[PDB]
Amino acid sequence: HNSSQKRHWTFSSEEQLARLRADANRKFRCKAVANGKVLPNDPVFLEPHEEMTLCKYYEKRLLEFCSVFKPAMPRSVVGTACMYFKRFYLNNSVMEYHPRIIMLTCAFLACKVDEFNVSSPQFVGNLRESPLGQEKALEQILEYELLLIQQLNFHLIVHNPYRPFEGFLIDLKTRYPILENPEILRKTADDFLNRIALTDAYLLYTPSQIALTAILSSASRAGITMESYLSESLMLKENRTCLSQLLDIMKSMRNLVKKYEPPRSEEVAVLKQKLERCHSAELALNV
Amino acid sequence: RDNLLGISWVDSSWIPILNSGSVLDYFSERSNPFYDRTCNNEVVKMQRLTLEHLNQMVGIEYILLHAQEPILFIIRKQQRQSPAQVIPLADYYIIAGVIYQAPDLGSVINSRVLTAV
Amino acid sequence: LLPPPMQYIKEYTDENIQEGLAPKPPPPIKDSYMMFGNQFQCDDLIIRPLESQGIERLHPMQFDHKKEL
Amino acid sequence: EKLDFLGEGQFATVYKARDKNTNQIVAIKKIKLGHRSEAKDGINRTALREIKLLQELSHPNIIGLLDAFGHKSNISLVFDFMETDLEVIIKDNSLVLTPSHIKAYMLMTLQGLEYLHQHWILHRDLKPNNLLLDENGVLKLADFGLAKSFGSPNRAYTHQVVTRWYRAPELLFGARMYGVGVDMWAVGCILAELLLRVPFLPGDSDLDQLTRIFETLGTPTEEQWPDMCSLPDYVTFKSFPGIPLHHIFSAAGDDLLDLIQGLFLFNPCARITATQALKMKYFSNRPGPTPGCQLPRPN
Amino acid sequence: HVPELEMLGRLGYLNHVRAASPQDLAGGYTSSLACHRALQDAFSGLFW
Repeated sequence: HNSSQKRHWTFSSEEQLARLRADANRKFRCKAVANGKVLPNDPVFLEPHEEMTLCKYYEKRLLEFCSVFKPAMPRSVVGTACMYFKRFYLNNSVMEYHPRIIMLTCAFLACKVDEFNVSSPQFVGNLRESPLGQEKALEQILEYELLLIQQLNFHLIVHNPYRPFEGFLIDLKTRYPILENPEILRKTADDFLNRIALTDAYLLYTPSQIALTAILSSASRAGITMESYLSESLMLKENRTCLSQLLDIMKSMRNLVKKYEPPRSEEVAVLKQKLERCHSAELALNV
Repeated sequence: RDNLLGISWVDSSWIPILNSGSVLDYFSERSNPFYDRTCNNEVVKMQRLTLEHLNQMVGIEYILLHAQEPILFIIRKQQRQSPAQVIPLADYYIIAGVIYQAPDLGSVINSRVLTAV
Repeated sequence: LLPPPMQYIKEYTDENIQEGLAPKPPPPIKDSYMMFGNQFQCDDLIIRPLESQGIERLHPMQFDHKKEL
Repeated sequence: EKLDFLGEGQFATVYKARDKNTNQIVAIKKIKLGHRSEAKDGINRTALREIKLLQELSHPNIIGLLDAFGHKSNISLVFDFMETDLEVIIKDNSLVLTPSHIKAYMLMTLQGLEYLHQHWILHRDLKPNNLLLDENGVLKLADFGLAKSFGSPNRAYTHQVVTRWYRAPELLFGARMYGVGVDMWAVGCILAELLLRVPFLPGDSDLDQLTRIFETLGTPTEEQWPDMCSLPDYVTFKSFPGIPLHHIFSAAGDDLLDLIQGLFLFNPCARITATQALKMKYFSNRPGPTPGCQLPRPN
Repeated sequence: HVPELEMLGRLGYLNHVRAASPQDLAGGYTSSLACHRALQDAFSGLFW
């Protein structure tokens, strides 16, 4: 993003993210203990990896909810919403804001920023909830919308890995004739992109490089390699150096994708019961 | 545009409607070889109001110098560096609704000696 | 831009001198529309145009000028 | 620390002061909306766009969302305080008719427009105002509420948007798609006003404004960009004989004459581009653009 | 990097998801604007 902005919000490497999530978990734990509602280290407090697993399963459910939206939705808007949701829990804890409220809100704010100009009946129709309960959730949605931007540091733009894909394919139709009619390449690349989106890839790698790696994985799976295209990018600065960095990033991406798996529902329900009990616990804020 | 000294420009309608107030307008009729769009009187017309603005914005300001009511109306071209600072560029004199450029005391004499000899 | 006092015809003239032989003849009496000066000044017209063209007429066709004046 | 109450705004309220932190002067915005519905739409689209777009667009000729907070229902946006605005300045009775100063204002506006076009985000609504002048006088663009991105994917492009006095001819037709054309024609009308001193084309309502634009530039030629009537909504306008740019603004230096002719060109395709306009030789000429040290200031 | 005018194979291909269309072309937005935005954005970044 030569447009800066996300230049500040591009966390560089796996450990920093791990550390930040861990620290927010500690932060909530401590505020609560200090308030002194409870003695330290009671059963209710959760663990960060468990919180992350619950978040991922619920986020896959949120992606299904985005897909079943009655009005047609651009892939950009879905992506914007997921990114916003991941970045939100890098600053706070699952318990402080229940994941359901956060998911719905990320979605409405996202639609407003991306100019989908959603109709109010269409949004209410998509939700499978009682109008009164949907209105109760909508009241919370308002307050949590402002809360989201506050903890989002007001950095709203999100780079979506699509645009680059269309662009690289046009470069494909022009600079290299070695490969041909790369559309099988197109669908496989989409399959790799959804799997890439579920990972912390959005946060770590550059999105253009993410699209290029999806194209490369599709090519390797089907029978073509782009050494020559990589060679046209070598027709550039860094002389030999660019290629080693590209290969290392591609290998790390492949490793995360192979290791990432959907959390089992049996484990997820245990976690759900625990968190539900947790928010049912006494927080209460201030007078 | 070959020689500004050797050009004369006129217009009959403006001739009967000519007065000390309208001399600048006659020079300003446009399509007049002596005057130019670059002059600030033109900028003032393009904007609004003509008052002490020639002393505020200082630059090319054609101003009437001496006037005889019936015909004689002399105009001077000034270039101002600042208020109370005037630099005279040239003089264009209008006789009988006919505009000429005032000849230099020396260019006229050079041409004159050349023809006689 | 800056047109001069009008010049003499240059379009013709060269033909009229010719060699003193084979000259262009007098142009024919164009009995229609011409453009002297700036006005059309076309032929076939009256002397006092009726006031009916351009204004109301408050006087009947008897028009005994001395009485109506 | 709120220290001044400049006044309310179209969808906002403004106060001028020093914040909880440093003593530096800044303008503070407070969010304004109709929250009566128990089903409010949360924040407004204009607000959402304006905040992120200003934050992203950082340029010596673009204002920027600096600090931003929102502990209460209130959402606070921090923008630097500016001196006034070109619009009221030239609106007032001639205090200082200043020729080359108009050229300097045009240069700052064009540099801001070039940066915004490069960043790939159209300024949907430059209006005569909505342009602000600071104490130094560097003019940076400001209102960003109606802006949107412009890209390859087909999407519902918003329609009938710019203020009627300054309206792009393609938008006046009823066109479903658009390009840098809107912003270029509008800078063009603002220059028109600086030279003419009063607004160029007056439209009480859509049709009258289209008729007046056509009267000012004549009927567009069939060669221009035929399909001008083939866009979705077109009505043959009067068959005006047409007037040269020389007719509407009577005169100035012809280089200015050329920039104008160029921003105006009818085919949206030919409407001159930002880089193209800076590269115009008119900017690199004997008249010098004002540094802004001598830029005119009223009261 | 990428040039503003295409006059290349990309312009010759002139093909997008819907390629280009005539009536809206009055609207301007010749696909040209289109591929330029697309490529520029994609190329943005690639190396943090």
